[PDB]
Formats: sequence, C-alpha cells, structure tokens
Amino acid sequence: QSALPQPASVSGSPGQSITISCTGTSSDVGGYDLVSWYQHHPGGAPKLIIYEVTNRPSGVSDRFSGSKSGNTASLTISGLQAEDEADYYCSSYASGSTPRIFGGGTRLTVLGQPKAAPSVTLFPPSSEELQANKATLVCLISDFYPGAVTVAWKADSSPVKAGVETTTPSKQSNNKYAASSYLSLTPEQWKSHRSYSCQVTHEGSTVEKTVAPTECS
Amino acid sequence: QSALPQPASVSGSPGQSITISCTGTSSDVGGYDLVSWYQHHPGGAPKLIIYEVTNRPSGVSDRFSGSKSGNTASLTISGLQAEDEADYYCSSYASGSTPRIFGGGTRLTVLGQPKAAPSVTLFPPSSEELQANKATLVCLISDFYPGAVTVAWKADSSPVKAGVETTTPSKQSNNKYAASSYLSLTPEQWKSHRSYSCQVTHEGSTVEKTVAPTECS
Repeated sequence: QSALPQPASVSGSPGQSITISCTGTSSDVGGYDLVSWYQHHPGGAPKLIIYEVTNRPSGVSDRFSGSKSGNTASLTISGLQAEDEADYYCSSYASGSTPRIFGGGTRLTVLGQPKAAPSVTLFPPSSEELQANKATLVCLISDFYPGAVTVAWKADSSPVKAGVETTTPSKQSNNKYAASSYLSLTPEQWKSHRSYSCQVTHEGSTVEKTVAPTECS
Repeated sequence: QSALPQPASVSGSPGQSITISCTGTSSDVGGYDLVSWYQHHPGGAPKLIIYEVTNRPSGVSDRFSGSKSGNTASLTISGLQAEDEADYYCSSYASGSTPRIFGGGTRLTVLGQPKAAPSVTLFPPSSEELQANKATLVCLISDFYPGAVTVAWKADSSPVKAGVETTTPSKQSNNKYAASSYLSLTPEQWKSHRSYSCQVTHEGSTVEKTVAPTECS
C-alpha cells in the first residue's frame, strides 16, 4: 500500500519548535483516531511516542505531542534538544485490508550544536603491517563539529595525492564527528622520504601533524 | 521501555531460509498474541508483514511467517531473494506505560558474492602523540562482506569500554566494506599494561591483534 507522505527532512535549533506532518486520507488519518508516531535513532530500536492521535506513553517527554486536522496529522516538538535528532514516522489504522499503513519518515536534524575543531593524530606504518610488505599512514580526525573536513598530504614539503583515501564523517557518542584519512604507501616509498604530514582543514582553520621513519634497537 | 533484543545481523543465500528471533517477557511477547514484524529498507517506509504473531496481511508473500514460544517470537523468511535484503523489526503489545515495544532490528544480507573475512591491522601510540601525554590505539578492519562487524578491546585479558569509538562500516569500491575503531588512553594506562588487543568479529569468526608498549630495547 502506498505510504503516508511525510517531509523527507526538517531542521531546527535548540529551544526552537518543529512540526512534522503526515498526509493521509479519509480512509486512514482522517477516518479514525488511531494515528501513532515513532522516534527512531538509526542503529537503535523504534520508539512509540504517540498513539491514538494524542496519547503519549508515560516516559515520553511532554515536549512531544500529536494531533490531526482533517486528513493530516502532525507531530510537534518543543524546546528542541540535540537528542531529538532522529527519524520520525507516523502510521494509521486503515479502512482497507492493511491493518496499519506507515508514513515514509522524516529526518530531523538539530543544528546550532556547538562547534569544535578536530584533534588529528598521525600514525606511522605499524611493525606488522610492514611484514606483508605494506605500509599505511593513518590520520585520525576526531571530536569535531560540523562533519566538515578536508585533508591533504605532503611528501617532503610537496603535495602528493597518489594514494589518498578519506572516510565519510561518521557521527559519535559525544555527538561530534570523526573520520580517518589513509595514505596507502609502499614500504619502499616510506623508508625513503624523510617525513610525511597530514593537513586537516576544519571550518576555515588548518592543522598539521608530521611523522617520519622510526627505527630502534 | 527496554528494546526486545534481536540478532543484530544475519545472512542468507538466494533460495535458502533464515530465521530471526525476538526476545521478550510475560508482560509483552509472552503476555499476548500481538507480535508484529515490519520490513524496512533504509530511506523507505516501514512495511507491516506479520501481525498477531502468525497473521500475514494481504499482499505479503507466503515466504514470510511468524511464530512464538513463551517469551521468544520468530520470523522466518524462506526462498530468499535479493529484494528481501533489509532491516527487519519485531514488536509486541505490552502491559504498562507503553502499549507497544520494539526490537532493535536485524539487518538481513542476501549473499550476492563470496564472503570476505576481515583483514585487521592494529596501530600503537605514536611517540609524538605520547609526548603530548596522549595515548590512542587504532584498529583497522578492511575488505569484509557482509558489511557487519563488532569490535572489542582488551587489556591483558580484560574488557574495556571507556574511550572506545568505532565507526560504521562503509562500502568500498571493490564492493567490500571497511571500518575502524580507536581507543583513547592515558600514557599511564598504556605503559601500565603488558598489552592491549583489538578483537574483530565477522559472521561469528573472531580474530585478534595485539600491541605492547615496548618500542625500543
């Protein structure tokens, strides 16, 4: 059955208030008082936050409330908090054969959250990695907001992008983002050049950390 | 409410059958014959495929079926096909504050190529980083399929969770996945132990990589 149309996404700021709509028809949202809403943080389990149009399970913040008018239902969130950032869905009892149809979901981004520069950390090819005749440098970028980051490499004060590989900013528990830039090199080209560096640029600023061939007894 | 735990990840090949479980209590799964299963493709709307434990709404193939025994419910998909690949959730009616509790979901992977065991590489704290009174270990996981892994860290045969951040696996060019996990530590904790080890599990198979403070003798 065709889903209940919902805004693909919405954005707000801490303390603000947002409304997410769920468009139904006289056969569902508008035919009964059985509309539910779910909050779902990807990776986690969906959570029932509203049922029977306006019922809010105990344990669910009063900042959330639901309602409907005609064939459209809405979920309103007040005093937006960073933790409200998640996906939200609606569903309704239907007059057809389907016992319950669902909305297509709405991703709610909570902006305004504090900014922060990344704490890049450069690693030299490990001992074992060198065994398999391999050598890769790791530029660990962590605790930064937004997930906006651009990285470059220098081979003895000379830009070299032959072997660069950066990951897509994965979010973390501390809510800040993290990513790693790899430089798949040769145990040959590493034990040759003097020192490799990593230049991470986050929101205008730019940080650098260099590492050179390490050897011991 | 506490999520009804279900397997994080399961895989199957075209034509085979797979079974996913949902664990609950006498207050929910056990207390009613109101278990549901939903199929959800990321980006799309959740689709109800099983309700009332074993009931199947119209339009839904006979390949899907549910059942329960005590406090554990189960979904079975037979004659697997590429399209069945998605996140699956269960839910049950419940007594108490919230009317319906949901499971954490299970990502099903219908094998479309041979499985690739993960290649793991562990990096020790750089001397440079150590100076700044910081200690970070990086664990790299590459070329694995299905794209799911769990990562754990140990200190001389003992668990660790503080400072443990692990990324989401991302699909690579070669159609296989990668991921990484780092562990923040104090140069003390580092030197304080004989060694730390990274444990990666893929499809039940677990491999380890260990590192020791000892750099020079």
